Amino acid sequence: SIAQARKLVEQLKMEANIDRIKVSKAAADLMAYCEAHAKEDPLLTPVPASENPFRE
Amino acid sequence: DQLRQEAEQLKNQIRDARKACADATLSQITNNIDPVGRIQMRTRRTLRGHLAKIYAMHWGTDSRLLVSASQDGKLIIWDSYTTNKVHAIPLRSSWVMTCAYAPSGNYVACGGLDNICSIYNLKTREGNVRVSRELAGHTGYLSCCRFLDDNQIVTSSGDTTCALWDIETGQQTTTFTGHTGDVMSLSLAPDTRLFVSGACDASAKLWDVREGMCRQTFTGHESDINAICFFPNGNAFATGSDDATCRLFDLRADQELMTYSHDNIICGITSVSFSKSGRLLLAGYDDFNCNVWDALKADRAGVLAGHDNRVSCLGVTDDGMAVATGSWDSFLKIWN
Amino acid sequence: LSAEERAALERSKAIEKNLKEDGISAAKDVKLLLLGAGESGKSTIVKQMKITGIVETHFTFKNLHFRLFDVGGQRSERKKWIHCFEDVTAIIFCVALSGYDQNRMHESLMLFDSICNNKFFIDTSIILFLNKKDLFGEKIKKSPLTICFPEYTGPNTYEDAAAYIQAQFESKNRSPNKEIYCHMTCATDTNNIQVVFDAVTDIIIANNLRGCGLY
Amino acid sequence: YQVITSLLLGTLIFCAVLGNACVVAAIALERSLQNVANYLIGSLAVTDLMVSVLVLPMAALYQVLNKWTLGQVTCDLFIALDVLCCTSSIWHLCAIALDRYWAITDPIDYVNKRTPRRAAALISLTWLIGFLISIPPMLGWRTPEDRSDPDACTISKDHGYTIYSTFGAFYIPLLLMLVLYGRIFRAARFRIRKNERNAEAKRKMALARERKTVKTLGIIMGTFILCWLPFFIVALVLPFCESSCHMPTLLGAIINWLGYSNSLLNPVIYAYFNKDFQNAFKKII
Ligand SMILES: C/C=C\C/C=C\C/C=C/C/C=C/CCCC(=O)O[C@H](COC(=O)CCCCCCCCCCCCC)COP(=O)(O)O[C@H]1[C@H](O)[C@@H](O)[C@H](OP(=O)(O)O)[C@@H](O)[C@H]1O
Ligand SMILES: CC(C)CCC[C@@H](C)[C@H]1CC[C@H]2[C@@H]3CC=C4C[C@@H](O)CC[C@]4(C)[C@H]3CC[C@]12C
Ligand SMILES: CC(C)CCC[C@@H](C)[C@H]1CC[C@H]2[C@@H]3CC=C4C[C@@H](O)CC[C@]4(C)[C@H]3CC[C@]12C
Ligand SMILES: O=C1CC2(CCCC2)CC(=O)N1CCCCN1CCN(c2ncccn2)CC1
Repeated sequence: SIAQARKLVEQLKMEANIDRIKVSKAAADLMAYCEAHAKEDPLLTPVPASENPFRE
Repeated sequence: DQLRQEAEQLKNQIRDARKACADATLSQITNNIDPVGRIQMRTRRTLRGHLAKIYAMHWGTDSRLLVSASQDGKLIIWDSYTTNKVHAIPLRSSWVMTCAYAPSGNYVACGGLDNICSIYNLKTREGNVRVSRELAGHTGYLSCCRFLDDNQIVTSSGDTTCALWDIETGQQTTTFTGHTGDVMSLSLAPDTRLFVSGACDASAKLWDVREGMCRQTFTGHESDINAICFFPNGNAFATGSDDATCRLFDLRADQELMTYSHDNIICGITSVSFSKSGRLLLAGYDDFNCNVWDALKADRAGVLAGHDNRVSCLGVTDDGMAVATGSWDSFLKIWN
Repeated sequence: LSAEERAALERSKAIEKNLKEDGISAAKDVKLLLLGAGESGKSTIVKQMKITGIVETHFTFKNLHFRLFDVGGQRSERKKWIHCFEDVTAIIFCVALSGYDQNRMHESLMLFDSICNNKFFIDTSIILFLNKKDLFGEKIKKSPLTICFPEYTGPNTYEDAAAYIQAQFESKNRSPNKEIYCHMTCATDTNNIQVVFDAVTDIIIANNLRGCGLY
Repeated sequence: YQVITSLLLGTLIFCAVLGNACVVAAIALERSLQNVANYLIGSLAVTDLMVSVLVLPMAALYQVLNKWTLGQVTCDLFIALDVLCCTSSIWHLCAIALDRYWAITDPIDYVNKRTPRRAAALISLTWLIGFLISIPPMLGWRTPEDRSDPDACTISKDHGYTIYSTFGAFYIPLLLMLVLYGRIFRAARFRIRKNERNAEAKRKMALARERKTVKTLGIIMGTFILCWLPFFIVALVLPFCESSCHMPTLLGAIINWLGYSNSLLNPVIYAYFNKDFQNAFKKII
């Protein structure tokens, strides 16, 4: 039981001592990837029936 | 001992640290974005031939071939373009819960209530599919399996552990411990150096394949997690639970970003997946339906109704052309 | 109509033919789910019908194929795999009568209530098997049943005490279209596989009567 | 008068063709409804659709105009097409009884021997007997003076053909069904009759199940007998006792159309009442 408790403390310590960025930057980089690749999304922008392989 | 109070201290420190990093909600930053609008998708193909409930599927790397596993002890490989059947592999045990496709297209895997992951050689010199390797060592039912490459595979089971195997020898090289309950899902990163797992302890964990240690732990849900999926960027992932809600977590910010819930939905989520650009979040539900979500808005943009029973599996092609949904009524459906 | 694409449709038609044949013979067998405590006497019954995940045993008895699944070796959350057996014909449950003293019986009673109230098993019939009838006899001769059940009152005898426990198990059922076929296991007779055959025959007639509208 | 009669008979035809067709549709669409039981119900619905589209409209014509303005050749064709489908519809009702009887009393044959080949074999014998009943009076079995009044269209009244048609179309079917559905009743009662509050709830349920078992068999047999028996007594008595047996036209028309109404009533009894068909209909609409 003491061994298990020690393991838990050690793990939590490792997970606590990491570097975290601000949610603002994280949210901006998600929005930026989403915006940047919007032209290559067939489900987002319906594809001409000529280029659609599951109909023609 | 005093270790319980030391752990409590560290828990509280972590919560305080993440609160400091929170300065603005995803919603505020993405408010200006014009809505995506209504999405109308329509069944293009319907694949028939399974005589029992379908529990899993996985697309090929060429976006044309796919594999499905069903309770009638059959592993069928389809041709979604022409609805042709390419292979039909008979399983030794009909209690199968997961299936995979190698990134090369040379192997398939399956597993289930029998605590074994079985690998099948598709393209051989005799044209007949035979079981190449059976990997044993797990104590509970096998929940998920993903091909890391043509030689390595990552599995998760109900013994609260995940493992990395070496197919050529058959012994697990690394074991990932720390989860408290059954591990139900798994998702590999695009670079295949990290992966995430969702368990019944209502927690997701990030693992390092090479080192075999837990880097980060995410806990926002209120019940067991049934599905998990990386954002295409590789810096975020989405979770689906029995709480009838989905949640998006970010690795660098190390906290939850947005929640996808509706008061009209009370059924749990079985599977989730993203689109090619990451702008759409498709989730299967127990109310016989699949709901399209706007990942940057938390607003529904369409419904893929058409299945008579519970949608158990779901997958989007590598090139993003089509989405395939399988269900308990023994029917596959490609939507596009 | 290309040569290559015709070859593909031929291979597909051959595959569809074997799938149809396998599905015909896979509906002629009776599936059963074997439940109960790890130690409740399941070993003896399994032995009678064969004279670390799911153990399967199958047998033929009077032109009827039976498929028995034992899930005793699956030590996980039951809610995460119990829906795989939604379509079993009946459930076989084993209870140790002797283990009112060693309580094992309280655990068994709790398991019985859960499986008989699952949304997936609203209409599935249960074939109860009360094992170790004789050992129970010796036990109650000395130690009274009241140690397990304070509400029990009556003469401590083999007939009275056993009938009490049977009724306590039967009470849990709160549904029509569902019957509990109890049997105190006749020692090393084939009678044990004739209580499964008679119970299975009775739950096929009742299903057919419901379809016409006569039940 | 012509208007009223043409409207009421027209409504009957429209309703019959509607109902019958919806049953065939539901079976073809849904995959839940594709067992051997519903292959004998769908065949009965098809046979009663054929009755409703071919025979019923031309029988309504003859009622209104009170004359057969289509010639003698057309008369003999539509008489032979009236005896075929009506006889096929009565033997379909005994094929559903023989399937139910085999299902109830032999539960191992139900498991490992019941195939659609059986459904198909039964459907073929119903139509075979129809032809064997319908074909004789074209090739023989015809009194010389029968084809007389060019303004009438009546079946042959030969004493021998009367016995043949009546006994092979209605009387043998009736007895067969009574035997089989009495045996089914006995089997059902035997199955039904094999914590004081809990015990009383069991007794209540038993009594209610011994009432549903009588209502059902009452509905079926009462519908069949009340629809077809009055016609076939008249069709057997009149040919023999020619004189002193004048048949009122109104009562004859009533019994004839009451016999036709069984094609309307069959889909209601056999299809619209069971739960699965209702669920499929709700799913479709
Ligand atoms: C004095 C004391 C006591 C006696 C007094 C009173 C009680 C009894 C009176 C006498 C009975 C008369 C007829 C009763 C019918 C009746 O109650 O019907 C019920 C109610 O459904 C609807 O109302 C809905 C049905 C809708 C039908 C379709 C309508 C349109 C038809 C035209 C078709 C063209 C347009 C679509 C449903 O059926 P049910 O209660 O009669 O019970 C059974 C039925 O008898 C079995 O036949 C049937 O088996 P099946 O043979 O496979 O079909 C069973 O599944 C079950 O339904
Ligand atoms: C248009 C024509 C064909 C309608 C025919 C009506 C039929 C179906 C009616 C007339 C008399 C009825 C029966 C009268 C008496 C009883 C007893 C009761 O405890 C159960 C219902 C039962 C057995 C009825 C069943 C339905 C019945 C047979
Ligand atoms: C099954 C349920 C809906 C009842 C069916 C009632 C049927 C048999 C009724 C409805 C309208 C009726 C018709 C109305 C008008 C006439 C004219 C009269 O000279 C009797 C014959 C005839 C042509 C009737 C025959 C019987 C008839 C067709
Ligand atoms: O005779 C004619 C002529 C027509 C038929 C269509 C065009 C002209 C008009 C018409 O109403 N009838 C039939 C009278 C109604 C009674 N039917 C019932 C079915 N039949 C039958 N079935 C089995 C055994 C014996 N007979 C024939 C008699």
